Amino acid sequence: TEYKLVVVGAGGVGKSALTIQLIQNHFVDEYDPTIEDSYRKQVVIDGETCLLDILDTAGQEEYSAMRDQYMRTGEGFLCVFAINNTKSFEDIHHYREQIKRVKDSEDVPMVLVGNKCDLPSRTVDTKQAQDLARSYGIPFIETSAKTRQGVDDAFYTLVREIRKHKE
Ligand SMILES: Nc1nc2c(ncn2[C@@H]2O[C@H](COP(=O)(O)OP(=O)(O)O)[C@@H](O)[C@H]2O)c(=O)[nH]1
Ligand SMILES: [Mg+2]
Repeated sequence: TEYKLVVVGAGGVGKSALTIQLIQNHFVDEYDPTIEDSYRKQVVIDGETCLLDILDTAGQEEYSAMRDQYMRTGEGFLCVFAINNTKSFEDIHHYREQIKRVKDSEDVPMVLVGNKCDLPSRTVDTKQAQDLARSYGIPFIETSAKTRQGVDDAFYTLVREIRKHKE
């Protein structure tokens, strides 16, 4: 089965770098922040094959209805912030609200991702992010697209969350 995964978060948090590690096994140092693209990858998770369709978002669309549409078709959401950027963490509150609002749903599969854990000047404590995820009933995973810490776990965990919702 094909699953639609959507990677959301503020500009610069590492959405593209996380996605390209999973898809292409390398860490990109410069990927235009304004490009939005999708990637397909066949995988096996918990013994069951599936086709991932991963949308690496980049923010505003020509029409806001198009952003609403990809949230409606999206089955699970990787909500990414950067651990050195408090505003990107605060934005998670808005992503949670907006995705639920567009889907008109109280139960939306999501994983909270705190990326850039290899960088200095952390401003978001592990506990603060874990507590937020727990308040939503979703997993929290610390990642680094540079070292590949957590990357594969984040995406595979999101598929598990999608299946738990559908099952
Ligand atoms: N050190 C480090 N750099 C990262 C990490 N993730 C992304 N970057 C870099 O941070 C910048 C923004 O990443 P990008 O994936 O383009 O962010 P996006 O705007 O969310 O798609 C780029 O220079 C990436 O190489 C990370 O986990 N660690
Ligand atoms: Mg990007």
